[PDB]
Amino acid sequence: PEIHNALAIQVDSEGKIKY
Amino acid sequence: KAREKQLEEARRLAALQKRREKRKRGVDYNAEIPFEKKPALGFYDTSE
Amino acid sequence: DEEELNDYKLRKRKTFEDNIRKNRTVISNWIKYAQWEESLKEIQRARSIYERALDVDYRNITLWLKYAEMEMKNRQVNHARNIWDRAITTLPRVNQFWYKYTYMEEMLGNVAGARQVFERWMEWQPEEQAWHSYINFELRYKEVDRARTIYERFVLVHPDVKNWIKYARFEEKHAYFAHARKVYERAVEFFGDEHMDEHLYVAFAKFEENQKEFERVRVIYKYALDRAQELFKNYTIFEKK
Amino acid sequence: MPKPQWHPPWKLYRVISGHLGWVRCIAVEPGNQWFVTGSADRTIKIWDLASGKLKLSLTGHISTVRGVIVSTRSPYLFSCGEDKQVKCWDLEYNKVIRHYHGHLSAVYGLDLHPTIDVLVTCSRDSTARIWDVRTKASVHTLSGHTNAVATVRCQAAEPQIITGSHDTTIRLWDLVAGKTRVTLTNHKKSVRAVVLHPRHYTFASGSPDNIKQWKFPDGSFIQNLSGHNAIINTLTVNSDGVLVSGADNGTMHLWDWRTGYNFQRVHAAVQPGSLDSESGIFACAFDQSESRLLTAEADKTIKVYREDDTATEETHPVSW
Amino acid sequence: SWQPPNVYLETSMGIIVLELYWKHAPKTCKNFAELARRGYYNGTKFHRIIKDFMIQGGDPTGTGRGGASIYGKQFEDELHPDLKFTGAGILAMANAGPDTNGSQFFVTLAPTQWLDGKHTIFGRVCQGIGMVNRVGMVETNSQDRPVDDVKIIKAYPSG
Amino acid sequence: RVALEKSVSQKVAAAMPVPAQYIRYTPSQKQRVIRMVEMQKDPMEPPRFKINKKIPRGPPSPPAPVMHSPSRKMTVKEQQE
Amino acid sequence: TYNRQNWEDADFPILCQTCLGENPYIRMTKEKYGKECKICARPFTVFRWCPGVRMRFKKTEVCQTCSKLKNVCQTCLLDLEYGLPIQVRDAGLSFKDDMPKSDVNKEYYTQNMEREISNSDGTRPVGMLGKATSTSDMLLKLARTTPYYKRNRPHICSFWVKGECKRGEECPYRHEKPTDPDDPLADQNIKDRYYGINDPVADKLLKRASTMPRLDPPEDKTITTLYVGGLGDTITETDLRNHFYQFGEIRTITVVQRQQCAFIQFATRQAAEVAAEKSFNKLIVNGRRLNVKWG
Ligand SMILES: [Zn+2]
Ligand SMILES: [Zn+2]
Ligand SMILES: [Zn+2]
Repeated sequence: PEIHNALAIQVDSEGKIKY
Repeated sequence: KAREKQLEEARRLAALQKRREKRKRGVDYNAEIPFEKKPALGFYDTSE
Repeated sequence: DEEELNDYKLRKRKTFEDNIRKNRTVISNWIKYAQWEESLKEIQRARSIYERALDVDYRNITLWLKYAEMEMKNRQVNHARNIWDRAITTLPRVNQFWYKYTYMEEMLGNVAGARQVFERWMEWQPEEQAWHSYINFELRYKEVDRARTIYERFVLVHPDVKNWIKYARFEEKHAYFAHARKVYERAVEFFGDEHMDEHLYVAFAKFEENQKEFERVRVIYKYALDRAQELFKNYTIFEKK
Repeated sequence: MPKPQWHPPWKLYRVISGHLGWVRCIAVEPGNQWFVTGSADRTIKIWDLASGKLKLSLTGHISTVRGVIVSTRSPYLFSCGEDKQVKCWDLEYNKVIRHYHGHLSAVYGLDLHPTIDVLVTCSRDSTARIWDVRTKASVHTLSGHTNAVATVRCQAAEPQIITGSHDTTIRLWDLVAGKTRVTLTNHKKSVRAVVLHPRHYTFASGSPDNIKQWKFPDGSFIQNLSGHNAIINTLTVNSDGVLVSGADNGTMHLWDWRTGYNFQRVHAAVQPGSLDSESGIFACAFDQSESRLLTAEADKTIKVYREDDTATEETHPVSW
Repeated sequence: SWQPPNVYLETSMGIIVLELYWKHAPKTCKNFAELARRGYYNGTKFHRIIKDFMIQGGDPTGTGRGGASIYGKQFEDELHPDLKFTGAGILAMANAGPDTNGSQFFVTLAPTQWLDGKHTIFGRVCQGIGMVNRVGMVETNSQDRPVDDVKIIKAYPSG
Repeated sequence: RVALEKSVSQKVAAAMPVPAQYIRYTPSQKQRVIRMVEMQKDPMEPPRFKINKKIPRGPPSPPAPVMHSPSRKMTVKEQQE
Repeated sequence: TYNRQNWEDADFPILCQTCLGENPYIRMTKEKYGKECKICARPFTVFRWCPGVRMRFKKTEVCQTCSKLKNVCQTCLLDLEYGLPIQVRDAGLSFKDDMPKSDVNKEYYTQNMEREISNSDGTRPVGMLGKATSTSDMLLKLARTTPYYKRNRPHICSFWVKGECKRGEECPYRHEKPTDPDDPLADQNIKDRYYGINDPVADKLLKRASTMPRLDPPEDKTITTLYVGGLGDTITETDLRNHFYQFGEIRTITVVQRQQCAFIQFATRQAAEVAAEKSFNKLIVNGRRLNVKWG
């Protein structure tokens, strides 16, 4: 407005990154 | 051992003499990867 | 010379493929083929060889170790991180994978967030050397409240008199005397309260002799009343001092 | 921790001999009139259950018979052996009438579906095969085990096919697609015996490491029955909740199914002229009355155990 | 009326404080505040997820073409020059056609001046632009949605 | 039982020794009508292709994570035992 | 000893619009395991039809797995989205995919990709389509829009070439002179066309596309002011400002109808280069097409 290969990291609740 | 190496050297000499003058349903390992198994991708990598 | 080198490489690859096809389960042929492919500077060919060998038998430690070492010896750091992530998620009980992953991500990687990755190992309740190395790693990263939580989880997960003595020494060396006294009180209340171990009482008496000799004499008298030869030696040391 | 229910102990009361090889498998006729043994004598013997008299002996197998089962809804007797052949015997004429063929190696066991009349066999070529009974057509080839599949179990509820193999893995299969569904890798050694509870929708798996109780259908881990550290070859469960684990060293352990509490250790003796190394339980089965336990011991004997009615709760107290 | 300057949205990716363009679009900001108060944009999965162009969430239909706003049925997209889909952290509505917009919020970290005239911008992402850029960098299927579903846990329209 | 009977009938009909449809095509680049007609198989006619082409076995399913109890390290007295 | 390529038996063939013809009612023939694949050599369901009135009775050549792998037609071996050879599309997008050439490795790779597709949803040209999201670089300039029916023309009568076609006008084959045999365009290996290696049609279209500077611009000595012709009084400065707003900040946007030129300049060199490349005979605003040059 006024300004003008990896994978998807899944995190559930406080669980740091679903592996 | 040495006799097979001498036979291979004689075959290479005959091949160079014929080049200076089928595939038997085989697999050529020097042309490409024989059974290409790609590594699994995850969480990283930007290739090279 | 290029055609002779191509014929030599074709003959070596034909003998390696014939040795693979003769005995599939022998992994030393796979290791020799992968090392010969890496010695000729063919990284993706050796990666395909290692992936085929892991598809043949994924339970071997040395296949993962050699393929991660081949990834780490080159500049493929993210490939090595993917290899270590796969090796951790398939075989969590092998501690050598964890140790080499932490040395790769700590020395070469130099990432503190790998400690969070290390907390994944703390889900698995490992042996006490993992806890000791994590205590020394948190000391090397200059964190003492985090190391206090680490040692509290170590005492809760692996309770031992040597573990409580190491907790007392770590709380004394981190200049928390009230926390050390509370840890010694909790160890006296829980660890060997009725078992009469007579070793955590000696450490509590040594901490009190560092603190105040009247409480050390009271602790030595309580240890002599609760009880061996070491308790009598500690009582004689408290009476002599 | 609840107290386990008191089970009365068991005692040996008859020993039947007459086989000239290792008795590898025992099956019981569903009307409880007779039972049947397969041996390394390449013979299949029908024995009377009550009197113990040898009713019949059938030849025709060329190698060691590894598995024998009796059909509950057909007058058929299915026998698998080390000769890479599965035989369907019509009992109506005591002759082999069907030959299921196609395994590349020795067949280590077989099981019948109780409702569909389809056959499943596990063999040493790392495959299980699912055969239609009437057409003798292998409708599926379950593969995915990397070593020899030691045993197979079958049930009507989902999942239908349970396989335990020598590569420390248990595979819960799907019958209609022929694909695996659940892989359990908790065992450290070869899974040689699996047994299914008749009513609690649970099962147990046997390995030299431990015995593991699980929960159908997801295969979630329930309990770790520890102790009895020998090569367990067989596993059967009573309808009353008694689990019998038989080992290759001859020792037998009896457990409560719920608490996992071992209440009896039975190490029987051997045949009169026999080595101490020839002590080992290859198979064991309860009868239809759930009151006689029949074991196929490695000294070419069938040993039959009965309940000891004279024992009471204070005479044999439950520890802890 | 309801003219909040900035609101907060906590989701699985993180917590983002997004400014609302109530100076140029007061009715759309009031409809967005009423949808955040009623929980219309909270709990709904990301219906539209472009390849690092615009990530749209809060649509109740889930297909990217439906959804209902606080004004009733569909909302007319009245675009203004003060609130344009340009730069990084632009908050707008992923409208498939003209004069048909729901209560869904779309965060764009790239230039979207072609779709800026056909949609009304709700505001700008003052905070949490990196979380929206990390959410929009995930690969999606042909239906502009991946296998995993990401929604909004809580929404606070303060102001 | 129904699915297995379908599989048995398909296997036997494959092993047994020996109408025109209408479909709507959307090319996605308007719609077309296609009359699906199967050509008549010649009964007087041998198989066409060699089917004895052996290739090595493919990759299996991706491996399961390995639960274990923590490993008891054997002593050196156990090693010469 | 129990691995072999499975036979691909499926209906609904994947064809181009051009090879399918123009009639909405097509009479269609299907053989279950009629011929082999021209690339992966597996048997497959062979579809045959006449696309029109005087066409060739075109039939499918490659199997459905290869055509789903490379996203091409089963007969024309050209791309479904654009009607281009796969060498041109691989030069446009990505040429690091490749395929084995030896028959055992080709059969093994095709069996692995077939198992991957059958374990997938069923109709997806792997992750290569994920690399095909970036488009319209230069391939849309030379892509055909009309259905080129002249490749459904029947073959040349070889008896008429020797002047002995006794059928005359009854002969369905073409009674016209063939192409030049000395021309290197006439070689056309099918495996070379599938693998995208030294295809002369692809080389000729790449040479044709390289001679069209539709994205060159840069004719000013470090000056961002570029003139777009063809705008006139139909296109004003509002359309130029709306085009330059996607690039960021524009230094100057103006339109002059005396020379019919739109002067566009940006404060950034990359934004001005993107605005000059977007307006170089590819931009149409307010019914006026603009061609970018120096001004
Ligand atoms: Zn076509
Ligand atoms: Zn093909
Ligand atoms: Zn002619």
